[PDB]
Amino acid sequence: QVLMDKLVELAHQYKLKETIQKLSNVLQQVKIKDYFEKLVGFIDDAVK
Repeated sequence: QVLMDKLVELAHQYKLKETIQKLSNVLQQVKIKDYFEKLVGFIDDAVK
């Protein structure tokens, strides 16, 4: 019981959820639509 409780406390000390959330927040701020437009332009150039 003590082992499990201390493991739970240690895991919650790091708070992996906060790190994942921060990474997700930064991920959205990149200009993704520019990349999508560039891909569309490449395929359009190929078709043309």
